[PDB]
Amino acid sequence: NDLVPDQWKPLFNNAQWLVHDIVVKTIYGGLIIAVIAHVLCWAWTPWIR
Amino acid sequence: NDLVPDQWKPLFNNAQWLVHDIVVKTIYGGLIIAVIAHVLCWAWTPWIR
Amino acid sequence: NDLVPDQWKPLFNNAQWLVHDIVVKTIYGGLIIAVIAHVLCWAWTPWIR
Amino acid sequence: NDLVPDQWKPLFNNAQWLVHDIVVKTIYGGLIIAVIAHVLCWAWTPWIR
Amino acid sequence: SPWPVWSGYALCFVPLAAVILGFIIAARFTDKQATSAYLRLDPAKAN
Amino acid sequence: PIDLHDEEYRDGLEGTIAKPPGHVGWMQRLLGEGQVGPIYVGLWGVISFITFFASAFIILVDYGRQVGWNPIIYLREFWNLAVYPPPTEYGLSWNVPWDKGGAWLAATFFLHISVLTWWARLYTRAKATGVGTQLAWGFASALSLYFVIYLFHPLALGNWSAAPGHGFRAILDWTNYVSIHWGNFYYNPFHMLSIFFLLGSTLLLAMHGATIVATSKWKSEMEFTEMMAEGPGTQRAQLFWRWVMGWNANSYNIHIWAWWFAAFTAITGAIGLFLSGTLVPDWYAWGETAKIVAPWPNPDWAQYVF
Amino acid sequence: ALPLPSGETLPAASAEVIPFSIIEEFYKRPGKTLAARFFGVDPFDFWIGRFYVGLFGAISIIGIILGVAFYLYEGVVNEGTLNILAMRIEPPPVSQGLNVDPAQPGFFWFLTMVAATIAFVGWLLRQIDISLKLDMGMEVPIAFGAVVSSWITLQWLRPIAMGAWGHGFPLGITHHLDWVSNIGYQYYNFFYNPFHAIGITLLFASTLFLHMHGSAVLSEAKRNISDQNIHVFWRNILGYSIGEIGIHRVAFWTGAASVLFSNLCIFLSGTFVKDWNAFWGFWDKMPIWNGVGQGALVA
Amino acid sequence: MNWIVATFMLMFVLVAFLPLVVSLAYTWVTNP
Amino acid sequence: RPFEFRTSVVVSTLLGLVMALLIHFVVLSSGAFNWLRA
Amino acid sequence: RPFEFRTSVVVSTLLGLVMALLIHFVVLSSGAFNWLRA
Amino acid sequence: RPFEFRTSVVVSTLLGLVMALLIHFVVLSSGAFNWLR
Amino acid sequence: RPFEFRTSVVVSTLLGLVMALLIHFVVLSSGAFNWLRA
Amino acid sequence: RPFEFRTSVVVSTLLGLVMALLIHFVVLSSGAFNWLR
Amino acid sequence: RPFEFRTSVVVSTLLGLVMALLIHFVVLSSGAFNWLRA
Amino acid sequence: RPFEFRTSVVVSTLLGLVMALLIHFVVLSSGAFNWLR
Amino acid sequence: RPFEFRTSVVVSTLLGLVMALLIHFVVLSSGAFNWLR
Amino acid sequence: RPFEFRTSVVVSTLLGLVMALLIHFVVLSSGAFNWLRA
Amino acid sequence: RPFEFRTSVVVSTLLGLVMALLIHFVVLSSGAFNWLR
Amino acid sequence: RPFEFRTSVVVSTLLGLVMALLIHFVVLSSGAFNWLRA
Amino acid sequence: RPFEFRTSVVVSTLLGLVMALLIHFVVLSSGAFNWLR
Amino acid sequence: RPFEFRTSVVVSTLLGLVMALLIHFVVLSSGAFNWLR
Amino acid sequence: RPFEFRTSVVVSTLLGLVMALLIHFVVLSSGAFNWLR
Ligand code: BCL
Ligand code: BCL
Ligand code: BCL
Ligand code: BCL
Ligand code: BCL
Ligand code: BCL
Ligand code: BCL
Ligand code: BCL
Ligand code: BCL
Ligand SMILES: CC(C)=CCC/C(C)=C/C=C/C(C)=C/C=C/C(C)=C/C=C/C=C(C)/C=C/C=C(C)/C=C/C1=C(C)C(=O)CCC1(C)C
Ligand SMILES: [Fe+3]
Repeated sequence: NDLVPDQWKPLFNNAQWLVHDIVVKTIYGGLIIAVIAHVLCWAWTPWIR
Repeated sequence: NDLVPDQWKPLFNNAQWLVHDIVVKTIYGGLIIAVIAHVLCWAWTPWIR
Repeated sequence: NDLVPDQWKPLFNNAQWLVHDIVVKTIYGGLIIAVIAHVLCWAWTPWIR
Repeated sequence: NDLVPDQWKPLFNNAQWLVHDIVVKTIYGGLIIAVIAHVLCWAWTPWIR
Repeated sequence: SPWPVWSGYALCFVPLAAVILGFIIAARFTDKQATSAYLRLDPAKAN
Repeated sequence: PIDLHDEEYRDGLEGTIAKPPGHVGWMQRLLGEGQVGPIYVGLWGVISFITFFASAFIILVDYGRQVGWNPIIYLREFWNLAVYPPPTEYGLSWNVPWDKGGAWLAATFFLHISVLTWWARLYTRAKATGVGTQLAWGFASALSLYFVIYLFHPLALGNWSAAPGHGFRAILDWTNYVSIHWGNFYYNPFHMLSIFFLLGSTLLLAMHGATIVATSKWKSEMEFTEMMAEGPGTQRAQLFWRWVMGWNANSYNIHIWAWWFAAFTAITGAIGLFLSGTLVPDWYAWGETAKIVAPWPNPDWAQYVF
Repeated sequence: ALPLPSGETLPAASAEVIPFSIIEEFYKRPGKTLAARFFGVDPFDFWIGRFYVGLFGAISIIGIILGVAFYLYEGVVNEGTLNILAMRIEPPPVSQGLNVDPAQPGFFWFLTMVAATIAFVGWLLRQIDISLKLDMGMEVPIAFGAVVSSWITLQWLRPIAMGAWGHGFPLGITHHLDWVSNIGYQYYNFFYNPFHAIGITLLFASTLFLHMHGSAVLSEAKRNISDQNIHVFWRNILGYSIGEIGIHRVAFWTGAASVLFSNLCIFLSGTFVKDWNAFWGFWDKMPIWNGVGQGALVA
Repeated sequence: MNWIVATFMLMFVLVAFLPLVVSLAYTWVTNP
Repeated sequence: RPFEFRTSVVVSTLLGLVMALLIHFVVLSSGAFNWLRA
Repeated sequence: RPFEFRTSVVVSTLLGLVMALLIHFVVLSSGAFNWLRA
Repeated sequence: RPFEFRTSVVVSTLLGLVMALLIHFVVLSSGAFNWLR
Repeated sequence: RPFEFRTSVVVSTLLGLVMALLIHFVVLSSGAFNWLRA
Repeated sequence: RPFEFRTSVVVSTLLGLVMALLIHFVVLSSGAFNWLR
Repeated sequence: RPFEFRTSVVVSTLLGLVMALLIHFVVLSSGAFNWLRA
Repeated sequence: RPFEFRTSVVVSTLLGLVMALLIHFVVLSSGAFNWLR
Repeated sequence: RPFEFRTSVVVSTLLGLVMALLIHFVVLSSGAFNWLR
Repeated sequence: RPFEFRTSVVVSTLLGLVMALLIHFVVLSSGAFNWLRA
Repeated sequence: RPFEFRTSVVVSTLLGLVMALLIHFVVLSSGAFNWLR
Repeated sequence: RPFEFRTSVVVSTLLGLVMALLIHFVVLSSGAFNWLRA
Repeated sequence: RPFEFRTSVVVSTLLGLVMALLIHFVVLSSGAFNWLR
Repeated sequence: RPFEFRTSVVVSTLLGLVMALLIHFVVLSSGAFNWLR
Repeated sequence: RPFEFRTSVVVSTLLGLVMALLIHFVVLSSGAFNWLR
């Protein structure tokens, strides 16, 4: 747990920190794409009315 | 439980405090978002009348 | 743990790095082919209208 | 793994390199024959139109 | 219309292939675990 | 850390009753054990007892009222008496006459409470005895089917009439009526999967029982000991099933196989029953559109006439 | 570390780590099959791979191959459907009777049904032989014989008793269900058949017993317990524990009994009974209550 | 209906019931 | 002493709850009070 | 002591949740309040 | 302590998810909002 | 720590995939978007 | 590490194959492209 | 001795009770005595 | 003694209660007394 | 003594409650008193 | 030797008997010879 | 000797019995002999 | 030796007999030769 | 070696025989050759 | 290594055979090529 | 002795009771004697 920060040392491991970073970046990209897709779909056909 | 406050030491662990704090912030954000969503839905179409 | 980079030593084995590289290259090629196929299909017949 | 290349020594045996070569040559021949068959079939009757 | 509907596709042919592959895989791994080497009583001494 | 003598011989609430065990004799001769033994009562089971018998009392009193309080006619028509849910009008309302579905709702509510408390009893006793809690999740998988039949399906359809009528003959009628209403469950894919798993479960039970009984001369029925080291009986069973069909298992995998057969049976049945009415109003028409229905132009119908 | 049969790796009884090869070699002991007693020698008394081939193994394999060939031929040829979920393999018409003619349609149904019967009986006899080579009991043959008798009732006894031979089931995937539905609704309320109800009860009890036994055995596999925890658990809930040897006996008996009662009800429904609603007309006329009611409560 | 053939087939079915009964009787006779 | 305080409390609470629920259900189904529906 | 705090908390919470669900369903299905299109 | 953090977290998450799905499906099936036609 | 990383990852991935499939099915079945031939 | 390489490869390959077959069959059955008559 | 006193008593009492109930029910259903409103 | 006092008391009480219930129900259902409408 | 106080109390309480509920139900169903409409 | 004499005898005799029975049955079922009123 | 005399006798006798029963059944089932009328 | 002689002989004999039976049955049922009453 | 000669021979022979039977049956079923009446 | 050579060979060969059979069957069933009548 | 006295008595009594009940019920149902109206 050398690379883990001081705050999250009791919770995280040196190996799990990297995978957590990967997952966080993936979710960030997915959220960006989801927002873009929702905006395009609303521009195409509104669903609330 | 070094980081745990004095009052809540017998009930919480050091690692559990951080997870509890994360859950508390998540619940507070969800509650704010839900209040906003309910206000917009009422402004759109009342369900009681 | 000799052909793996320093960052990914705790996560990767010296024999699985080669397989990972092969998989990454295959996924990249498949993505490029899929993008080209989608562009051609859209130019042929739009599916949204 | 005397006959195996240095890059692929950790992944391949000495008796598996030959079988891999046979499989690769068979797949290449299959790809060439499939390409020819697809070209003749398209020349006979298009399937997209 | 020589083809089935999409709901037919899913509801019929996804579970069927899933069941076939799952049965074959489970049988293979059950046999692997069964035929492995572990503690046993010697048949020559055991009667 | 667990004293079995205490867990079997305590007193009062959180204890046991019927403490002096009985003996039947013929069960000892035919099944190998005949101890009636004590039974636990721990506040998860008193609630089940009270609620189940409240429901039974309601149903039996309604049965009595339906025959004019005539005991002889009560014995006459016991097996064709039922307490049906409210009619199709006033779909999910509770303001119903007692003789027009009022008693059905109360009995069903108490039965739900009883089954949930029984699951709690099973879970708590499994925890308190030191064993795992697989039986609780199996019962959960059957309660899933039960709750789909009695609660979740009448909901999302809009009426209470989509549920059985609490009778010996009423469940058979419910099965027939539900089959006729929604086309034919012979063309329901989840009915097919449930039947596959059910018949597989029966087949596996028969095979396992016969296999263990055949090799019982070498003490093959002591599953707990064989999981530590194999014996001659287990070896003979493995060899037999390897030479018959070419593959076999050990004395630990077969139980996983059986558990998952039963669980899949319950889950697939629940899913099929729920999907039957809300999304596919006619199963035969769906099967025709899916190309899983055989053509049948020129029947020979003389088989089906008297 | 000693590997346990469950999968545990427990650091260190008379047990030891023995490969399966030694056990497989030790227990061969050729020369004790049923055919050896009759003819003095088994023509096929060897193993081909993991399987043991005997006199009846050859008969079973011949029947299997021939039946599969005939089934595919009736369904790919003479029907021209090319898919297996729309095939419809019918017996001869009821008008034809109990006789078979190659020219008339329905002959390959005869061929497939005969080949399947031969294969099933051969499999039963092979199971008997393998049981007899290992000095085991004959329990699995009893259960499988119950199943095979269920087959023979549906495909041989009922058509012969009814005498027209068009009364056997088509061998088609999703199409034998049509036969089941039509037969069940011809004798309306097949629920009200007593033996069908007993069979359904036994089937449901078998499934419940299998789930209970699997849960009970799996709940103690990898724990430090004294082997008597399961008995206390089963006496605290329901107030009775059957024991180790009773559960398998109950399983075998329930499994056999369900199929036995089912074949009984199908045969009885075929010939001796016509309507299962009229079967219960005797109940309300018994002279203990036939005079106690009025209006809708009469009878 | 020919009632002789039907009764014969019924007798065969009741014969098919027999092996389970024999197993039950064997289990009872042993384990005294 | 014949009974424990736990058993008495549990039995009394369960009996009261069941009786209240049953009485409320019967009164609602009778429809003799003009309550919760015309 | 008679009862543990754990058991009391569990029973109280479960009873409250069940009663809330039942009361909501009974009141809304009565068709006497005009909620979500009558 | 009477209850562990893990059990409370699990029960709260399951209850919240079930309630969200139930309320969404009830509102959609009521047909009183003009949502998704 | 109350929960391991593997449990969180597995639950999150399963929930996300199931929700995505369900939402696509519910949106595309409504026939209110004119996608892929109406 | 939390997950091993073989599990990731197996899950990814299975998901890809299933989605590809399902998408081709849905598109073919929709009859909105003029593909294969 | 071939039988115990307890079994004889039990069998005799059960047979007597069942026979008495059966005879009373048959006579009531016969409608041949003008008893309990014909 | 062939029987205990407990068994005799139990059997007698159950038989008496069942018989009383049966007789009251028969008399009420016969409708020959003008009791309870 | 043949019977203990606990068993007698339990049996008496159950019998009394069952009889009272049965009598109220029969009286309500008879419709001869003008009670609850 | 690969096969024993008695095994060959058993196999040959059984195959011949089965084939003879099959051929008589098929010829009779064909109904092309006027045998036993056929 | 390749075959014991006892085994040959038993096999021949059983084969003869089965053949006699089968031939009687087939001849009596035929249309020429209607089960001896 | 990859295979034993007896296994080869047995497999060949079974395959040949099955093929002959299948071919005779197919040709007889096709009715394209006028053999055994057309 | 990964695969034995015997396994390869068995698999190849079974595949070839099954393929030959399937192709003959399909060609016969199609009815595009005027073969065997 | 994660996967042995034999497993890869088996998986690839089976997948290729299954896909080839499925594609041939689909193309024949489409009736869009004028092949086999 | 091949059979016990107890089994003989049990079988005989059961057979006698069953026969008597059957004969009375059959004679009653025949309607041949004018017994009980
Ligand atoms: C609309 C008018 C309706 C009606 C509709 C309802 C409905 C609907 C409900 C009640 C409920 C109740 N009704 Mg009212 N009720 C009516 C008439 C009556 C009459 C009467 C005329 O005699 C009576 C005596 C009652 C009596 C009662 C009580 C039993 C109860 C409210 C008090 C209570 O228990 O608080 C004690 C309650 C609590 C301590 C709960 C506290 C819960 C906390 C605040 C959390 C709530 C959940 C929330 C989602 C949490 C979010 C955060 C997450 C946890 C992270 N009602 C009429 C017919 N009534 C409610 C109830 O609780 O029933 C069991 C209920 O649901
Ligand atoms: C109905 C109107 C629109 C439309 C509206 C939208 C909108 C709006 C959105 C999408 C989104 C998506 N759409 Mg859509 N969509 C349309 C038509 C389509 C069609 C089609 C054939 O017509 C397709 C194929 C898709 C496909 C997709 C996906 C690319 C995407 C959701 C991915 C997902 O599952 O994330 C969830 C997946 C996961 C949680 C799993 C991730 C797993 C990763 C990738 C791999 C892990 C491997 C590793 C080993 C795992 C470890 C753990 C294991 C347990 C061991 N759309 C129509 C035309 N679509 C969404 C999007 O953009 O998302 C970014 C979105 O918000
Ligand atoms: C009304 C005319 C009816 C008829 C109506 C009845 C009825 C009704 C009954 C009989 C019964 C009998 N009938 Mg008559 N019977 C008819 C015609 C016949 C004919 C005939 C050829 O015609 C014959 C042979 C018989 C023969 C018989 C006997 C089998 C039997 C009476 C003897 C007996 O067992 O005493 C031995 C009987 C006893 C020892 C009983 C002792 C019971 C004790 C005294 C307790 C009584 C209850 C008391 C309240 C207990 C209180 C204390 C508490 C327990 C603490 N009946 C006609 C058709 N018959 C009775 C019987 O017992 O059937 C089994 C019976 O109930
Ligand atoms: C109205 C006229 C009706 C009729 C209505 C009834 C009814 C109704 C009943 C009887 C009962 C009986 N009937 Mg009458 N009966 C009729 C005609 C007959 C004829 C006939 C040939 O015509 C006969 C032979 C009988 C014979 C009999 C007996 C078997 C019995 C009464 C004696 C008994 O058992 O005492 C012994 C009885 C006791 C010792 C009872 C003691 C009860 C104790 C005191 C408890 C009482 C309850 C009290 C509330 C307890 C309170 C405290 C709590 C316990 C804490 N009836 C006609 C048709 N009969 C009663 C019976 O018990 O049948 C089994 C009965 O219920
Ligand atoms: C039909 C005309 C009248 C009518 C006529 C009568 C008459 C007449 C009487 C009653 C009586 C009663 N009526 Mg009314 N009644 C009517 C309408 C009603 C309505 C209603 C909703 O309309 C209700 C709720 C009631 C309610 C009641 C009860 C208060 C009472 C019966 C109590 C009981 O069960 O005792 C039986 C109960 C028990 C045996 C259990 C006691 C339990 C104790 C109290 C608690 C502790 C238990 C202990 C801990 C257990 C220990 C052992 C355990 C095993 C551990 N009536 C109408 C209006 N009603 C009776 C009465 O006055 O009773 C006093 C009565 O005689
Ligand atoms: C009537 C015309 C029919 C037809 C009817 C048949 C029939 C009928 C049969 C064949 C068989 C065969 N057919 Mg042709 N066949 C037709 C058209 C064709 C066409 C074609 C392109 O049109 C082809 C390629 C074939 C090809 C073939 C071969 C696969 C095979 C013959 C050679 C063989 O196996 O030798 C090798 C054969 C042997 C080595 C056999 C040796 C047998 C030994 C000598 C024993 C003989 C039996 C004797 C009773 C034993 C007594 C023992 C006692 C102890 C004394 N047929 C047409 C449609 N064909 C035969 C076959 O074997 O099928 C499997 C067969 O039965
Ligand atoms: C009539 C024209 C039909 C057609 C009818 C058939 C039929 C019918 C068959 C084939 C078969 C095949 N077809 Mg073609 N086929 C057509 C069009 C095609 C097209 C195309 C794109 O148009 C292609 C690519 C093919 C390709 C193929 C091959 C896959 C295969 C032949 C080679 C092979 O694998 O040999 C490998 C096979 C061998 C090496 C076998 C060797 C067997 C030895 C010689 C023994 C034979 C039996 C022996 C005599 C028995 C007795 C032994 C005793 C000891 C005496 N066909 C058209 C539609 N095709 C044949 C095949 O074998 O498929 C698997 C086959 O049966
Ligand atoms: C007629 C026009 C049809 C069509 C008909 C077919 C058919 C039919 C098939 C394919 C197959 C394929 N098609 Mg195409 N296909 C069409 C349009 C397309 C389109 C498109 C976007 O339009 C695409 C992307 C593809 C793509 C593809 C690939 C997925 C695949 C060939 C690749 C491969 O694995 O080669 C590599 C191929 C090999 C390595 C095979 C090697 C086989 C070896 C040589 C053995 C052959 C048998 C021989 C008898 C053996 C004898 C010796 C014994 C074994 C000892 N097709 C149209 C709609 N296509 C083929 C395929 O392989 O599917 C899996 C296939 O069967
Ligand atoms: C009315 C004329 C009817 C008819 C009506 C009946 C009726 C009704 C009955 C018989 C019975 C019998 N009939 Mg007749 N029967 C007819 C014509 C015939 C013909 C004929 C060829 O015509 C024959 C051969 C018979 C022959 C027979 C016998 C098999 C049998 C009587 C003897 C016996 O076995 O006693 C053996 C039996 C005993 C010795 C039993 C003794 C029982 C003792 C006496 C106790 C009885 C109960 C008593 C209440 C106990 C009290 C004390 C308490 C226990 C403490 N019947 C015609 C058609 N028959 C009776 C019988 O029992 O059949 C089995 C019977 O019930
Ligand atoms: C239709 C009608 C009429 C209905 C009747 C109306 C009724 C009866 C309504 C009842 C409503 C109720 C009872 C609603 C309840 C809502 C709840 C409990 C929500 C819980 C949210 C829980 C939340 C957000 C929990 C989040 C948990 C998180 C973020 C966990 C995070 C984590 C934890 C803790 C870890 O370990 C490690 C991983 C990670 C860090 C991600
Ligand atoms: Fe077991």
